[PDB]
Amino acid sequence: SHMGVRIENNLFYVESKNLSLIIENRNGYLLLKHLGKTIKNYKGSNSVYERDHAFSGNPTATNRTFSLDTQRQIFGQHGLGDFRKPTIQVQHSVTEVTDFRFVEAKILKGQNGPQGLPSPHSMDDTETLVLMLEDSKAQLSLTLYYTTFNNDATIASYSKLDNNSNQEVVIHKDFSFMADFPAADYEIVTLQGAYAREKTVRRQQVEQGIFSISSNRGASGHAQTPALL
Amino acid sequence: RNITKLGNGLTYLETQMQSHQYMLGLYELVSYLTEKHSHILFESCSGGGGRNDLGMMRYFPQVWASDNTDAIARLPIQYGSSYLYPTISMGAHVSAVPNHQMGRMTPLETRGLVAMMGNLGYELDLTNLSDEEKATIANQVNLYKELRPVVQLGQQYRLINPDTVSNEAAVQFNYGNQTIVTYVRVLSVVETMETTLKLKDLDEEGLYKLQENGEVYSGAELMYAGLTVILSQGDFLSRQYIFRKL
Amino acid sequence: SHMGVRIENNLFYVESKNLSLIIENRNGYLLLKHLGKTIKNYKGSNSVYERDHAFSGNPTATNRTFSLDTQRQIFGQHGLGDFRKPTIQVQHSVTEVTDFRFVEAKILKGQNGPQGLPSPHSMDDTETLVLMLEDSKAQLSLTLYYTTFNNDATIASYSKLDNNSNQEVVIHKDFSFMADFPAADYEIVTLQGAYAREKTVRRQQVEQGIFSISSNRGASGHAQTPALLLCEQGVTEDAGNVFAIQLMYSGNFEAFVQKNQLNEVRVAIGINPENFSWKLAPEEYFETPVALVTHSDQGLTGISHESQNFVLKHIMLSEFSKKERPILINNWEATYFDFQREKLLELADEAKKVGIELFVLDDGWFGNRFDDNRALGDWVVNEEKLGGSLESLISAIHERGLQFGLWLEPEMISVDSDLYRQHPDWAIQVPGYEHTYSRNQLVLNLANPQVVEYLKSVLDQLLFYHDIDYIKWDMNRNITKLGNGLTYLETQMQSHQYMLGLYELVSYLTEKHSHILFESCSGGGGRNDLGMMRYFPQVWASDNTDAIARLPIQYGSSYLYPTISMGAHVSAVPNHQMGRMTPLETRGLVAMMGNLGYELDLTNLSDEEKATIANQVNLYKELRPVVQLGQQYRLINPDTVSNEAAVQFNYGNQTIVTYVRVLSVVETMETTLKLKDLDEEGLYKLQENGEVYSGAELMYAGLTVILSQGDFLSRQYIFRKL
Amino acid sequence: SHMGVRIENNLFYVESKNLSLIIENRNGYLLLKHLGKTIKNYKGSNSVYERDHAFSGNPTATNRTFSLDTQRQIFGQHGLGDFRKPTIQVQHSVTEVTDFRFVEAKILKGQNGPQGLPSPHSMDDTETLVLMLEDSKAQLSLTLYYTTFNNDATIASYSKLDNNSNQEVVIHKDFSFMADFPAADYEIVTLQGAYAREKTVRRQQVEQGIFSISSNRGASGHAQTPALLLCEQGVTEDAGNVFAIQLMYSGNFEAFVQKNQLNEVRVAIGINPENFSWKLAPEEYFETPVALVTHSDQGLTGISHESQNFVLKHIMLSEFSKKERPILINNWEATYFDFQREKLLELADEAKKVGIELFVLDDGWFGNRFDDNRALGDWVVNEEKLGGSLESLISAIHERGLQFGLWLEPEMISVDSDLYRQHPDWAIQVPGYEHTYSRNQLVLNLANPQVVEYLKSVLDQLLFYHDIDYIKWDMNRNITKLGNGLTYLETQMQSHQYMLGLYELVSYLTEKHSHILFESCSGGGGRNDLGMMRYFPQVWASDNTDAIARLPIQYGSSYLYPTISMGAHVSAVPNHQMGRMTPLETRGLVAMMGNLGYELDLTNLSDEEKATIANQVNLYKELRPVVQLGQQYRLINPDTVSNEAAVQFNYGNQTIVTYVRVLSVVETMETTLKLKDLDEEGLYKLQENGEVYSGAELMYAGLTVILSQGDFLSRQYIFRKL
Repeated sequence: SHMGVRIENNLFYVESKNLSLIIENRNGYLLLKHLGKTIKNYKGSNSVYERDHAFSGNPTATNRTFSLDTQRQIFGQHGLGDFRKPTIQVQHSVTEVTDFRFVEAKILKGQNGPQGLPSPHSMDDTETLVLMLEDSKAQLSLTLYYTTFNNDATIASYSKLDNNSNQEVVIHKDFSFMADFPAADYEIVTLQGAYAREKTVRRQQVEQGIFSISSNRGASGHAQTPALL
Repeated sequence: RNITKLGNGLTYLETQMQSHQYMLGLYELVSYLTEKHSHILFESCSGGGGRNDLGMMRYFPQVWASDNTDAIARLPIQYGSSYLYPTISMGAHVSAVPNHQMGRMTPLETRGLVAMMGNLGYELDLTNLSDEEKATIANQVNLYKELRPVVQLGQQYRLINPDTVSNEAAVQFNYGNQTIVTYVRVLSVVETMETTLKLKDLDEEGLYKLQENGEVYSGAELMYAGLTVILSQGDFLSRQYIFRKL
Repeated sequence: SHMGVRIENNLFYVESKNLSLIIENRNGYLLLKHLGKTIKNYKGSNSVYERDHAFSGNPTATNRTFSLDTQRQIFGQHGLGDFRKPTIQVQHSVTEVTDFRFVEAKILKGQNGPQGLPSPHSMDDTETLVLMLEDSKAQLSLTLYYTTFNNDATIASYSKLDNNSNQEVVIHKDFSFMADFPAADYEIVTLQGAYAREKTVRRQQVEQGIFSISSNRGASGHAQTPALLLCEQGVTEDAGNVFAIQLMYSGNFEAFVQKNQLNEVRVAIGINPENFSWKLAPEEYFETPVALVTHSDQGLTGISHESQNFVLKHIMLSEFSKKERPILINNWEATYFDFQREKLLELADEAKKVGIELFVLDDGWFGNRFDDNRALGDWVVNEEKLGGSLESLISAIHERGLQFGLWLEPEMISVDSDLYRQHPDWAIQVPGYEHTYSRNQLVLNLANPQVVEYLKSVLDQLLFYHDIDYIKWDMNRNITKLGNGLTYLETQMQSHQYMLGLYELVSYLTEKHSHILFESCSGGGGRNDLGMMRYFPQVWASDNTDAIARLPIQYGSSYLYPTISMGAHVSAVPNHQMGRMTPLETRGLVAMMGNLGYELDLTNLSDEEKATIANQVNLYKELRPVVQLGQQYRLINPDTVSNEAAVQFNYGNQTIVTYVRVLSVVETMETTLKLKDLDEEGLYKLQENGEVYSGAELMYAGLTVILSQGDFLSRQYIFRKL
Repeated sequence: SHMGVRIENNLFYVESKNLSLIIENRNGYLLLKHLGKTIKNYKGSNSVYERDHAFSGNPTATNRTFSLDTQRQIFGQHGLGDFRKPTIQVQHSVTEVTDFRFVEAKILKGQNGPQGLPSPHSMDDTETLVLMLEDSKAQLSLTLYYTTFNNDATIASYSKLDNNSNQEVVIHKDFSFMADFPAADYEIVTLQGAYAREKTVRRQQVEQGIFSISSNRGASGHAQTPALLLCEQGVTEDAGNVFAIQLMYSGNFEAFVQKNQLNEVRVAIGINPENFSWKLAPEEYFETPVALVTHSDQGLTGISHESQNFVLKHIMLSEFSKKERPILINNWEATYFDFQREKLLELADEAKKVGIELFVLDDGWFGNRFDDNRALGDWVVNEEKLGGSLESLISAIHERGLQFGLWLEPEMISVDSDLYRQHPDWAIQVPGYEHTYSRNQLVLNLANPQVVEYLKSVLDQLLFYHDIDYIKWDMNRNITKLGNGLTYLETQMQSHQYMLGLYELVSYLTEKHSHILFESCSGGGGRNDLGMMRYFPQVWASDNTDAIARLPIQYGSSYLYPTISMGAHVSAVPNHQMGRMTPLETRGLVAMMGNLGYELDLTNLSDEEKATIANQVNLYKELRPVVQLGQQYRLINPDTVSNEAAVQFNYGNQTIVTYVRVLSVVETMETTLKLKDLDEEGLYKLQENGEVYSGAELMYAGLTVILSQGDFLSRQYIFRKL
């Protein structure tokens, strides 16, 4: 099977036509190893080199070289030492610290998507990687889905958050996709503009700090398109 | 319009959910209706392109790309509107002059050619047109009936981008044995050598017959040497090259 | 009154030296009419033209041309039709829609600021515009303050939010300053970087969308400074308009620039929304940190001067802002944790021989601190290690002619400490989660009033019972695992309450001991902001003490802050961070562009190197007034691409210029280096060659800069005006 | 004496207002020590450091550190070790190696310049440095002249080469000015473009290698102007150092910038080496055209002002340089060749009704000139076509209240002409080659003294026998087929001798008839240079009379030259060059940023359009002093990318601003347009709304610029200072 989903030891391969996402399970932490052109029998030539980075904190007292501040990931939390913008953030009890750990992976075939939201069709020749994460103390489940397409260089993603606790919890952030890319020179292309000037193509250099486009208008809007290249 | 004054929840938390719940409500409504009436073509709109995204395009196979129907103002808009989305989605209409948004006169030929890089319609009072202009519209409609498969079903190649600084736009479509190229120039120029416009993704050995002059060019010539693009003096002029692969 | 506050019909004029903010009251809505150079009898040549803009909504049904989406404002709300990023957002009842309307203005004279947060001093010649806004339905008051300065092109701002309702309300966003600027081409300059690369100067074009810098680390951080300069296109060192917005705050901040659908530009700075919510019970209020807006039309040098001057006169403590700082030795890189009494006194001996003035005892003197894995929180003198009482060590040092200095890290607690053993709940933590460690230590919850009380007591004891002349106040990790509140809301307040606790602690201690020089630190420049510089007249600018790596760091570290603040130390080679050999001459000259100290084992130096150090110390004693008290002019900037750095200082009859070249070059014509801000007719005598040059020659022709072959060479030109 | 020439030991000081050239004599070699702002008691802070540079050779065997490859100079030779482009090169005997050594300096006061070439006037308060150089072996003298101006930051230069030997020698290169500038980052600005696109402003980085602009067309040309601005990196309209080098010459020129192996930069301007050689028999001499070096430290506006001022005071004829120019009508675009007496007088009638002051009869009145295929050379009045004598037409026009103007093209000859029939050898041609035609006409050989004598005679006759108030002097092709010499060398001299012939002719005629306004022309701006502007106080800036196409053209055409020079005419729509409709308002406002005339058939206008023209003429009569006599400030530049143009003029109590927008925009915030160089405290009353704005408001806040929907809209703001 040139395309679909594969689980090989601690590596998950999500393989669309000419596009792979390779994820490593590292003791419950999910690392983005590669996103790009197809690689089989991936060894880790481009692994993050684990160094002590100043002010990049650690899950254990005695290992200073492992930090979620410096590992490349597929979802982002706040309060565990990673200080990059988070993509999942849930209030429960007196905190909005979660610590979702990978517990189990499954593979689906065919039609799959969130209920009540628009999602891909013609999914007969797709497979979906199901990555099941839990925060045992908060009694929450986060499930990540990645879907291959056999006829396009696209992968689709979404998540499900389950409350398995005895109390109300509140989601504050829940993005649909995140990727950490290696330090290199990049440009971004977006479609912005205005009423009577829609989808103006903008290109710029990536700079230190944060660039964003967003809508708070309750529709995507004339001035920004949900896209980033 | 956009959403203001969020406060319909029984609690603050319910208000904070209101905006996403609005969306779920829309999607329930439109998935229900497009499903129960799948034979109807639904075109999405929001003061033109106010909500032109892949959420809506799951249900609405076409969108009104912009209320700006100016042939020239449309160039950067169509550039963007088809950047990630297929041309078939991209509503584009020939409208009256002076244009209502821009205050500008444009050749009916150019309004025609620009709208035909999209999903063609008309938005003007046909009853107030001269006999000539009516005849022009009928010819445009005859042309597009021919061009429609190439434009709506074919592969789009941007050749010159109408960006902030460019004085030009050119887009090519390939579809089996058919290749079309539209060229628009915004401002008139003088003592400036003609543009050379090279086509993309042809067979080098292919023989391409240009309709206007009957000449047969190999794909290699069209791709590697290109077309000397010729125009009279004037603003907002356009032309189209149509090729049949023999 | 050329300067101060004026209220003329529906216009408010906030008038500092060469900088005005002109606000119009429009039926309860406040419009930003002008921010920039002084205008009297303002008419409105630059008013927003009121048009119907598609999808820009309206307060009334029948007027489509008035929209808070299109008006330029001084504060931003969401839900009233303005869709630009908001700067005030308050949850009350079932909504976080407010609608604050102007009701009344007042003018204050003199001293004024938020309680419990750092704010300007020397305010006798200031006035403050008080703009009182109310949301009558929510029963909330928002009061905006703008303060003039008669001697600087700066305006200061902050706000107070009062809850006058019968229910709890929650603040979600409350920035300290916002301005809507007209559509034009702009660039922004910020100071970013990293640990061992602090305050890297970044310049970029303003683009449609939103750009921001922010900290969510519970300190301002190494990687971003609370500053944002909105510049006219093509600004240079010498020319162009610059507006610097800055925040006197050391916690989580955000600065942003938004270019909206119409090409308009919003800038704001304040407490980061991330990690922040603020509960107000009835009658309670909230005041934001002070923001500053500073203006120059003399380019990037002009904004440097404006910002430095303001800091020197109105932020940095009066007791130190014009006081020459002692040349110190610090044992840290010199011995790490491995020292005892004999070694210290031996170092002190050598320090005295070379004319060093102050001796700083760094990490490792307290509790069980033999490494960096324990003992934080136990501020109990290790008499075994110091070979007796700290009292007797200090006297030993005083007697050898040196002032005495000491390193602390009050905000931190090791798991392996008596403190953590007595009070594990004092650490910032979440119930039922393991700690996140950083340098194998935890952060004390300074939101806990018992933690603040304990630190006051322990440190007051330390400072009262010992003849300490100098404190280095360090802080070596960022805040993780927020969950010490009794409710979620209390946790969300924890980060700002931590800051209030710090400020209460350090304002108390610096006040009760004003004779001691306090130097701030956070793994070097991890918290180098105007919050800290209200209390600590000096900062350890970077742990990177490489002479070459220092160039871009000092460029940034003195960009908006005075040179006097900027700790810089000659260290050993090969350099411990960079792995590099540099000339002792260059380490000398680079550190002397800052506040000079030494951080190397003087006892292990050759007789030559000792002699070199003594000469360097003799040179700096001469240079100190010019460098620390004089005017700084950047001549060549050590940026990403440059192979060079040059900085000039003028001070009365004295002019100095330091030149550094990073990589050796060959078959390359010598640089020509022109000086700035001299008298054309002035006669300047160059020390090295005795030659006398007019200022015009030095400014308009410049110096052919000559160097041998080699990396990292430097030279200094010293001039006396005759 | 703050200004003039000084000789102090081995230093020569050439001191204009705010601009000095300091030259050192070093054992016969002349070194450029400084060019820039005034320095007295120069010591040499910026001297070249003398090093052994590989492959940089030496005049003596034993000193490797002195090389003319590495010294900064004011003239350049080849073969002595300097490998940068040379500016003097003379063949004598078997070599073109010279070695000119300084022997002696003199100082002149007052009037001074090359014979038979255009040069500065009003020279009472000038001094000239005379640097006498000799090559003793070749028996040649080279004399360099540098002239100060007491009222402008400009220096003028030229040279004289004397042959003192017993043999013929040949000049191959002889530029008018050269300067070696120190290695630094530079940009250059030039005026290039094309026919119907004249003087396009180009800016680029200086790069290693050689950049040049040049003409080999026998006129300066549409596509390049004899100008080159060497600018400091990042120069703006308002700030930065600029050096403009310019040439008072209308023939073949070259300007170059060379960045050599060491990063050094040479600039030069002069007669193009291409199409040039100059034979000197014993005792004969050659003098080069005048070059100008002009300096500002106030950016691109500052260099504009410096250049315009100098042109107005020292180049443009005194009789006209401050004289308001008549508003004219020209029949060219209006009727082409197809006119007769009735039509002319009818046009004249209409021109008078709308208040036009001067009537210009264009091409087609002479010999057999019914089209552009014949008759050039036959300057004989076609009385049939003019319905009688030219005398009677002129009186007809004088009587209707209008001045009278006439088009000529003296330098040209048609194959089909009585002239070509009597004298085919007077055309520039090569024996045994067919003509190269251009607009089906040939160029008269003005190197032939019989051609010059004939043109003097024919034109003196024309001007003495007719009451002509204005001449348009056209020139509609470039020079091809050089071969009229009796030897190759005489052919190589033909192009410069043509120019000397032109200058003899036009200086003679403008002098013998100084009351007539002469406007120069060459298919519009084909020869718009400072050579021509010595004799012709006005020029037809471009045949492109499109209001929008004109914007970049007027930007360029007034960049270094005063607005008063810049002919601009309201023409018909659709425009004949561009094929475009433009508002008559915009054609009006654009032409009024220049020297206003009309070029359309007034008899075919509606009553409305006639009324509009009369209002425009009334407006300009008011605006004329401000535009023609006042100070110009560019506010928004019509460059390649801009959608806008704005220019301001100040003149005593009057300030005007014109704004044009090219393409209509939507959902775009209005431009904010700030004025320059007002009194902050000044009160400025805007005519349209009656409102009074302080200068500070207009400069620091600016105008919200409002427009309807549509292309090519314009507006004007008029202010009176109270």
